Amino acid sequence: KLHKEPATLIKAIDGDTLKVMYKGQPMTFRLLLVDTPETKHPKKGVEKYGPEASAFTKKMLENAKKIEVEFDKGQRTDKYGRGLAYIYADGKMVNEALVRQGLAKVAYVYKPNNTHEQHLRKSEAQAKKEKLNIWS
Repeated sequence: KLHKEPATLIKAIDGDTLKVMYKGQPMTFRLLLVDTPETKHPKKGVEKYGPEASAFTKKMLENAKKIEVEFDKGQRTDKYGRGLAYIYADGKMVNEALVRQGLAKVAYVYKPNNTHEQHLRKSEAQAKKEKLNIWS
């Protein structure tokens, strides 16, 4: 059973990565299950819809009253020390909002961190069917 925990925005870094104050410490979070185009991609740098994905996550988190983090049932950090979570702005899941707008694809999924996988896949199918952004 997953639960939401409160957090405080520090700074949105990219479409898929946000720095947040969690249990009293600054920590970088990577959004579970989604791949956004990147503005600071390691080899590629600035990719198409990268700035759009970045602005969308930024606006959503910065304008929220309440930001919450929800860990999945598996590992809670990746190999770079980033928290792996679903992030909610005023009760809306950011991870889902991105996929629903055609600003992210559903990532390759690693069990047991796959709880909302079906839900995200459905939004992705909708965004493809609507030909939004990445899908047009």
